[PDB]
Amino acid sequence: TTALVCDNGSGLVKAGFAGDDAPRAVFPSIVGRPRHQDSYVGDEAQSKRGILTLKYPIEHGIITNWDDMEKIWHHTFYNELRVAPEEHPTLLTEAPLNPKANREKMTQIMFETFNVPAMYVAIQAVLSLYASGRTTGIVLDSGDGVTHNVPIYEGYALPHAIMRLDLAGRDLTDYLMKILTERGYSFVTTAEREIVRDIKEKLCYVALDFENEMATAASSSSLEKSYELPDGQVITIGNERFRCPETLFQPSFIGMESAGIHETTYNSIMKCDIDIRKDLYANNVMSGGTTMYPGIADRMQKEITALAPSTMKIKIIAPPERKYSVWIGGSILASLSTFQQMWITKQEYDEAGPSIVHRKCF
Amino acid sequence: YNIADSNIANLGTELEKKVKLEASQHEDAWKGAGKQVGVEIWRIQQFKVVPVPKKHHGSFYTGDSYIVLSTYHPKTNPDKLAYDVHFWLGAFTTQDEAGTAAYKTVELDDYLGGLPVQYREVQGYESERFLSLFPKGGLRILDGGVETGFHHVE
Ligand SMILES: Nc1ncnc2c1ncn2[C@@H]1O[C@H](COP(=O)(O)OP(=O)(O)O)[C@@H](O)[C@H]1O
Ligand SMILES: [Ca+2]
Ligand SMILES: [Ca+2]
Ligand SMILES: [Mg+2]
Repeated sequence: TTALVCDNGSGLVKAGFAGDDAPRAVFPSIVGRPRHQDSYVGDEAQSKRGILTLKYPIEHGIITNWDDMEKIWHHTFYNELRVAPEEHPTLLTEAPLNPKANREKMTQIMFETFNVPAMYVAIQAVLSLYASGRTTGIVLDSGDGVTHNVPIYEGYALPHAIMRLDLAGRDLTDYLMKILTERGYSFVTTAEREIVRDIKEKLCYVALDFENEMATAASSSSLEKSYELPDGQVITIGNERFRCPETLFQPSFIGMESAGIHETTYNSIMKCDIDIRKDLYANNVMSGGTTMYPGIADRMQKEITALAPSTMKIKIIAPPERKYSVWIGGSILASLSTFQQMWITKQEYDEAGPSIVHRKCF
Repeated sequence: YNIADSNIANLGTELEKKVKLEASQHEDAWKGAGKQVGVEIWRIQQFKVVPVPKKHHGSFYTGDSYIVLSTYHPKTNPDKLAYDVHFWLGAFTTQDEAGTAAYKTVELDDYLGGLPVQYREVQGYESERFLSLFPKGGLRILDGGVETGFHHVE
């Protein structure tokens, strides 16, 4: 019996089999329907986006369209992995600070619609920490939604210090779409959002000193890069390369009054007992696609240094595989019989209903 | 935020500890562990926690990950037991081994009621306490190690 591991991101499904070193299916968490007013899912929706309007059933880690989410899960099982879900214990994941009803309904659908024999819902950042070989540290997880900070001590997340920011990769894509209009380019539709997402992933970076970088960009063309669009048109981008992810550090770029990711990391550490803070500062683990910008770890190092006590030893850990760290941690834990012992069984669900998820999954 | 309405409302509770204590009862490696002063060592082998024979204690394969439980008498009572649990990560250990060693360290901590203090020991970065566990010449690093438990996705 092989367990399935599915990390349902806001942007991408990462799915596969426990014991594998990587997810075998990674595809967009999207359902497409004809732009002219039946549906397509994942890679195929992306391929035919020319005639489709694309919708993400998850926003900021919360499922907002349950019918489309069911389509995503069905596609994951039957079309991608090509498994019968009633044969496989299944590990799912979730962002922290979600409303409790999200995982209740995940549990209900998995048992009542997909008939899984057993399942568990894990907190993403905890999986990332184990993937890094640690029991103590503070995870900064940022995907296509929900940037979160989770400090963990001796294997237990510290709930009073968990922080969440509903600002992540999708917001950065949308902001790049907006600022590319200043250059006279027009990216507006859901299909165009996916093009801009690709430009962001290929060409953006975090400046070490934002104001200096802005001056460099005005002094010459040294920071410019070109990008070939699907129709063959070649565009040029300049200071947008680093203004886009600067939003992580300055959420006011999109009109949010929130603390940026450096100050939120610092605030999370400061909510923890003083005697463990040195270990958290020395073990800041980044996970998720929005932590992949070149320069982000060095900028984090600089900004946390400026906030922390002057002698504090600070280290940012940025695993090269961190787009998949949550999934990998799940693959490891789901390979352990004692972890599976905690999973909700079909009989437990039949007798207790969705409430059981809160009594078993931590 | 509203922790109480959220999926983290039951973190930090006695219920969380109870469930994890129960899970730890399902690992044969912990039966009998921590019953007397000394050092007990296990190596991760394809996700399993496997005892290391006493004659090898202090020799560690650079390709592997280990859990080392040091049971000792605390200053407060010479007839009681306290615990340091070290997980040692070889310079060449693979991600499945280090992640399992981390998770199973937490599990042994649970099994022993939370009392063990955890120490992460990467090869070349071992703490003063870890260096003090083995007699003169006792700490030795060996070439090689056991194969990863992961299947490689091409
Ligand atoms: N190299 C990169 N630079 C910046 N952002 C990236 C990069 N690679 C992926 N992303 C962004 O990361 C997000 C997807 O990452 P992922 O961790 O899978 O998110 P989720 O778990 O929310 O689906 C998207 O916003 C994507 O554009
Ligand atoms: Ca090995
Ligand atoms: Ca402990
Ligand atoms: Mg994610």
